[PDB]
Amino acid sequence: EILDITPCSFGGVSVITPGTNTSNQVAVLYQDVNCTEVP
Amino acid sequence: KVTKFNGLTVLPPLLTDEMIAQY
Ligand SMILES: *[C@@H]1O[C@H](CO)[C@@H](O)[C@H](O)[C@H]1NC(C)=O
Ligand SMILES: *[C@@H]1O[C@H](CO)[C@@H](O)[C@H](O)[C@H]1NC(C)=O
Repeated sequence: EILDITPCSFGGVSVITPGTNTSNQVAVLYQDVNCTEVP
Repeated sequence: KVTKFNGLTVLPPLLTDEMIAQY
């Protein structure tokens, strides 16, 4: 059997934040990752 | 006319080709 090997999904994690002056709420961007791989 | 997985990522540009076309 021939099997393709695709490297396991990886990418940077960025934190979208307003200033700590404004709020402690943050969003998180998993770069180039489908919303299924993210835990 | 104008024509990988080792820790190498390509970030998409902030302005899509559609937005540059609108500009
Ligand atoms: C940011 O928070 C500090 C608290 O040490 C406050 O003194 C300052 O006025 C705040 N700045 C703004 C722009 O809200
Ligand atoms: C994410 O995965 C689903 C199935 O697991 C697929 O239908 C969808 O096209 C994928 N989207 C991206 C952006 O990879």
